This record gives sequence, structure tokens and C-alpha cells, in this order.
Amino acid sequence: MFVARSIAADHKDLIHDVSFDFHGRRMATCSSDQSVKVWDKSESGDWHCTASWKTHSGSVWRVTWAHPEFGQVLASCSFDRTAAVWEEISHWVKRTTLVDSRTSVTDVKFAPKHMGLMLATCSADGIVRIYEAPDVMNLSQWSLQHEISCKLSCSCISWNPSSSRAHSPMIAVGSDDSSPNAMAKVQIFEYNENTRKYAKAETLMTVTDPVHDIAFAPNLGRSFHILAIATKDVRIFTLKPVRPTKFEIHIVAQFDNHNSQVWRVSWNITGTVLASSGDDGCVRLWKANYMDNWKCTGILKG
Amino acid sequence: SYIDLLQRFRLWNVSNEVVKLSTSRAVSCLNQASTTLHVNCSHCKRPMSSRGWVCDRCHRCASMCAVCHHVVKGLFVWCQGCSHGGHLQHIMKWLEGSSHCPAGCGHLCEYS
Amino acid sequence: GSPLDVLKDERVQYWIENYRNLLDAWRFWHKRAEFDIHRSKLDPSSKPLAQVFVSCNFCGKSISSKVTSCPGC
Ligand SMILES: [Zn+2]
Ligand SMILES: [Zn+2]
Ligand SMILES: [Zn+2]
Ligand SMILES: [Zn+2]
Ligand SMILES: [Zn+2]
Repeated sequence: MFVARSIAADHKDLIHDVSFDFHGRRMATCSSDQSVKVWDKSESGDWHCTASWKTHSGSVWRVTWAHPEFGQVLASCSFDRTAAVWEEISHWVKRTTLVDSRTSVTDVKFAPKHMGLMLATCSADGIVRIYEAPDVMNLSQWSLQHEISCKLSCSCISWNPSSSRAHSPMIAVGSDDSSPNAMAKVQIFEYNENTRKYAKAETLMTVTDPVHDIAFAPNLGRSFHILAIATKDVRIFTLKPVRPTKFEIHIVAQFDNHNSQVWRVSWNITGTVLASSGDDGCVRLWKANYMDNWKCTGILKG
Repeated sequence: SYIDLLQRFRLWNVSNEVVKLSTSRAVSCLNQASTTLHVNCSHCKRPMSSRGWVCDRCHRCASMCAVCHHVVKGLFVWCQGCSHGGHLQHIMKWLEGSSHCPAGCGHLCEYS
Repeated sequence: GSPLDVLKDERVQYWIENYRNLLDAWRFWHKRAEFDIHRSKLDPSSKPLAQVFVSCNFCGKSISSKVTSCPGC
């Protein structure tokens, strides 16, 4: 039920990551030669360009957007042990740098809007840092708030998008160390209001192979959570709280339709279709059937 | 004399352009007699600063479009009966086709 | 028609907010305005959006009997 098309865009070098905005009208593509671009769209249905600049001293890995109720903020992280914040004055300018790392930075993500304007950043040394902006007037003033150690090399992070009044803020981080020894790879933390700190919640001991990406699912008023893991086989979990908070953990998907290593995972707006891009050059979409069973619903070739 | 004649014929867009450019001090200062407003925040009932759009106590965007739900940095149309409003043209377009307040408070904001 | 005892659940009021956010994502703004007009009538326990308001310069007390005169001053 899914078709393909080719978008009319020209790029000089290989692309590394692509992200969208809230409404789905803008775009940002980090490239190989340390250049990022903005791709705006018109009523007719075509993409034009608006900006292009060089940012870091090394390869740029991931870029992401921020909620419109704060501005037109972006975020990028590179191998040069830095992560920068941009804005829009029709020329983007730099407003802050995060130099407090001592090794390559691999991921940067924006916290949900319902808790202010915060930022999460993990390094290869095995540490995550939670930043914040006390005022939404000055984007040059940031403060380090929390510090979490994982004791393992970090590869991916993800926030919990739930915005209920009975769900504490929680984060998840995965590892990719290829050691012969068997150890847990995915960890989950949560923030305790009474003591104001982040504590370990659960460790998915069922996973020992390296993990390359992790993504949560928009809650949309559900009674549990959904998580997806990107490893030698795509896995889908289900974390449900039992009245740190105890959780019940299950498995509902162990697809092997790649014969390779999956590399990226991303959900849609409602939280019912999944996208997986592997090492065979094809993108496959999955979706739950009419009997709460996950069955593949389309193969797309590059 | 020129300004009075212009105001008789109801041409404000030129009358005020004369005041903006006129070389006399009194006529230039004639533009700034009680032409500044004071706006506070309805959640906390405290006056706001001069160059900001966020409340310093509640820490929430007090100037939100009732229609487009974005931040209003520029012009802000306001209603004196229910204290709801937003962007100029958004509200003007909305009221053309309906007679209810966009915020949804049961107020006929034009007396029908 | 449901009574005010059912609408006060913290689970019924999450679905409505999620629906409103979904509508705003697609920029169906007038549809959301109509939905809000319908909802504010179907239940009286909700609260319309809280915004700015103007004040009398000398009085201070919330202008909101000469029509160009402060209500209290
Ligand atoms: Zn306030
Ligand atoms: Zn608007
Ligand atoms: Zn109103
Ligand atoms: Zn009104
Ligand atoms: Zn007064």
C-alpha cells in the first residue's frame, strides 16, 4: 500500500542524517563535508533551499529541531567534542557551545515541551548530561543540571514523550561495545521528585549483542509504553508500570527480514507504524494487524 | 491649519505622515500624548516588562494567538468584553465567517 | 451528556488534549476553534485560554458613563 518517488534535491556529498520540524514544512540535512542545509517547501509542492554553512572541525553526525513555541532552534553534535545551538535572525547564528565533554559526542536530543527547554547529550566515554535554559529570552545562558554515568560506551538516547500528570520524566540509553563478555546493553533511568535526582529503573538483560539505536513511541493516552531496539534483529518491547517504579516487561516482535544489521528506527505521529533501515539497502515498514500482532506491511527498495 | 483641514476630510494616513516629518517641535511631539498601553498577565495579575512576551512569575507565554496558537511578537488585537484576542488578520478573518469568540467562551464579540 | 463526575477523570481529559494537539499539527485551526466552541458548551468545568489584558494608567484596575472613560477612575 506504500509507493515510492524521487525528490528533486541536489547534494554535493553524502548525507548523514535528516530531520523534520513540528508541522512538516522544513528540513535539515547534515552532509559529509561539514555542511548543513535547510530545505523549505511551497504551496505548489517543491523544495527550495534557504541556507548553507560550515559548522564544526570534524564530521557532523546528527542534527535535530526544537518545538516552535520557543523559536527556530536547531542542535548539532560532531566528533570534535562539541554540540552547538543555532537560531534564526535569514542567516542562522551560533548562540551556545557545550565544551564540557572529553571524548567524541554521538547523540543530542531535545526534551519534551511540557517541561521547559532542556537538552540531553551523550558521549562515547559512557556519560550523559542534561542541560537547561533558565530563561527563554537568552539562548546564550545554559546550565548543567544532572550527570549520569553508565560504565559502558554510549550510542543512542531517547526521551519519553508522555505528558500525563502521573508519569515521571524518564530516559533510555543503549550501548554498542563489541566485547566477548556478556552484559546488559540497554538502561532506563527516572527522576525522583522527592530527592531530585535520576536513578536506575530497569536493565533489559535479554539483549547482549550491540545496539545501534533506540526509539520510544508517542503515548497518545495509552496505559503503557512501547520501545523499539535496533540490533541484529528488530525487537519491540512493552513497559507497563505496576501500582523507582516497578515495571512489567514483555516481547511482541522478533523480526528477522534483513539478514543484516539494522541501523535506524523511527515512529510516526500516532505510534502505530515503524520504520527500519538495514544494511541490505531496503526500508521496511511494520504495523500491528487487527489482532494485536505485528506483521510486515511493505518493502521499499533504494 | 493644514492638519485641521486634512482631518476634516478624514485622511489620517497623510495627517500623521506630516506629524512624523514636520520640522517644528510642538507638532512633532503632538503624536505622543497618551499613546502607550500597559498590559499585565491575567493568570497572575502583574504588569509585564517593556520588551518581552513571557511572564516573569508564571513563566508562561501570556500572548498566544487564540486561533494559530503561536507567539504574538507584533500586533495584538484585543476585545474589551472577554479579554480574548490574538493576531490582527487572523481574528479579522475569523470574525467574517462566525460570531463566536475563537477561544470558546460563549461571547458574541460584536453584539451579533 | 455524561455528568460532571465522569468528565472530571484525569484520563478523559488527556484524550481531548491529544486530539487538539493532533489537529494543530495538521493546521486545521478553524476545525479546532469549532471543536472548542462545542466543548465549552457541552461541559462547564473547562477553562478558556488565559491571555494578556490592559490596565488603567492611574487606576491600575483592569479596564474591562463615558465610553472613553475608565470604569472606576
Ligand atoms: Zn503571570
Ligand atoms: Zn495567529
Ligand atoms: Zn472570549
Ligand atoms: Zn469578547
Ligand atoms: Zn482607573
